[PDB]
Amino acid sequence: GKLPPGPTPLPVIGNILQIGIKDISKSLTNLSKVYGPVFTLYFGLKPIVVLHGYEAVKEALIDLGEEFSGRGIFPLAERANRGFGIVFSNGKKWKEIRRFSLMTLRNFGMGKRSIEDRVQEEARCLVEELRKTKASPCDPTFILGCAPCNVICSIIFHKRFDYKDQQFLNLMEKLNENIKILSSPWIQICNNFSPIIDYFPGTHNKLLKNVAFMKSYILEKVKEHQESMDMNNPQDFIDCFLMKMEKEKHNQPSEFTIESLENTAVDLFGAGTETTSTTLRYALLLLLKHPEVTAKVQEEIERVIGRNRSPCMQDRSHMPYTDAVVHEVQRYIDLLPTSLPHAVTCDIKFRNYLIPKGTTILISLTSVLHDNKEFPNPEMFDPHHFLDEGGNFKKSKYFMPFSAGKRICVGEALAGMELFLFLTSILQNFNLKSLVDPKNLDTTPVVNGFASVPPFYQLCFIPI
Ligand code: HEM
Ligand SMILES: CCOC(=O)NC(=O)c1ccsc1NC(=O)c1nc2cnccc2s1
Repeated sequence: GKLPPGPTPLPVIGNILQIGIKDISKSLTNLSKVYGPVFTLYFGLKPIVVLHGYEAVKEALIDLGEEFSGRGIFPLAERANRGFGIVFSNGKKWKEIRRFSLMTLRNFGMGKRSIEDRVQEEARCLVEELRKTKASPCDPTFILGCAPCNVICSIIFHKRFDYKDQQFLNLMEKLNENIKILSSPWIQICNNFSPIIDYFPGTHNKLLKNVAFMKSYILEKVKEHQESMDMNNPQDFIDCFLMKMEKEKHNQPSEFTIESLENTAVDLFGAGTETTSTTLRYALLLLLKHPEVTAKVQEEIERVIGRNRSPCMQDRSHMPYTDAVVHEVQRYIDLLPTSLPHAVTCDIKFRNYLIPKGTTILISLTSVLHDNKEFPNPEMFDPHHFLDEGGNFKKSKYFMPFSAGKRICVGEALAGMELFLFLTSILQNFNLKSLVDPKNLDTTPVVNGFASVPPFYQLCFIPI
């Protein structure tokens, strides 16, 4: 090797990296091999305490659940006055709003129409829309995004929309824009480790504008609801919230305000749309990649549900294989590898450490969902991670895709309904045909700053 002469070396070419959440999570696991299950990362003078492995996560989020139930401060969210909902609130405000929302989402105050009724209706509309693709190759991203968005619409203001309604398209457009901004990959430039969009000029303003747009649209619905508010006839989240505001009068200052109603409603759209959509889209990809799994799901659907009626949640206890498949989708894909960041609510002694009030806590959900003792070969998609040796469904304490403790996803039950009812309804009515031969079908996730996101794929929905 004797290359021609030339100038003194220039900067490095083609080695600037877009860091996704799955790469962050891999580094966290690597660091746990050096420092153990509880360690601190410093970003300048800001410490972040990482919890890695089931025993650390359980001891903190569950055994000390109150102390680890804080959210912390996010500056851009504070500019949008977002701390007045569920996701970003803390202390007394969070406790009452999350409790109120939980019970509303378990059919208290929501009228006769159950949450399951609303999901079932959306499931039938979802199947109709898949029919309209006429078995031609289809990128399912849009249709699978509409259905969970429509479920939240029906819960919050008792309205679902045709997938071509402009009002509905406008709302999803802003939600998709915000999700794209907020979940962009990371990058290190000089002594800075930052989201990429922090460099992109219009991003922070577009996020604030879209959030203002969404709150303003919800406010328009709230005013309509105020015209007929009826303590004896609430029928959606807005009605329930307004009834609570009525009962909390004279007890000022209430946590329940129009400002709190708008941020809670925005929270539910942002937390409940793209998580479910992305899990569904990933589910269909895994079902294309694993045709023998799909055949057994469809066999189980035929013998428990048949083809004459819609799936319902009572069917799931009789469909252990399908239940294992849905669980395994969520465990395998590891949708939110580091959940959402917590903070401790007070000074707390934790093992040999003293964690001051307000310290950021980062939870490795990957380290639990992919525990190689609880789930041997955890890198592999295998419904038998949730079946015992007799083929019965096997619940795991390591099933934490909604996190754990006091901040566990408030939509856990609703998301489980949407996953089970939508996937069984699709597979009750359609065979899935991949253009690619399954053996050559790529399932490697794409880089994303917050979530595990599946690659692009198309498929045919072939009616039965
Ligand atoms: C496959 C679907 C879903 C997954 C995997 C999921 C997962 C999660 C996770 C990991 C968190 C963070 C928990 C923590 O901070 O430790 C969370 C929070 C949250 N989720 Fe979900 N979620 C899903 C769907 C939904 C749906 C349908 C709703 C509708 C209500 C929802 C509402 C929320 C809310 C409001 C929070 C904030 C809770 C709080 O800060 O107290 N999610 N979710
Ligand atoms: C977690 C980091 O968030 C941030 O750093 N957000 C911001 O900086 C920000 C600024 C304006 S709006 C907004 N975030 C949201 O509205 C979210 N809603 C939900 C609902 N479920 C899950 C996640 C979100 S983030």
